[PDB]
Amino acid sequence: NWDDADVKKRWDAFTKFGAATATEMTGKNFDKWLKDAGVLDNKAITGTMTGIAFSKVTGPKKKATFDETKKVLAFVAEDRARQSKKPIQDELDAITEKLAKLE
Repeated sequence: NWDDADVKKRWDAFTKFGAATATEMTGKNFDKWLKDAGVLDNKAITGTMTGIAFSKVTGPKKKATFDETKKVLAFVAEDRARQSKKPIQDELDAITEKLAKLE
């Protein structure tokens, strides 16, 4: 459960410390964070937005850091949010709000 403040804490940490290779999570593990959350299903969602997101944010298969992470989360949220509603922030708040109770 990423708390309101905790979300900022865990995100911010990446920039403050520069946690590239310091508790790094493989692309598989980050992909897990996405698919298990229900945001990036990779089932009905586009391959365009999702694939290019990873290809842009991380590059290799290992991981990245804060900026790259906020990029991809935005791209994934934007995927379906922007099609119907358009504002990406709406679905990000939704994601954050969903996973708040979705453990």
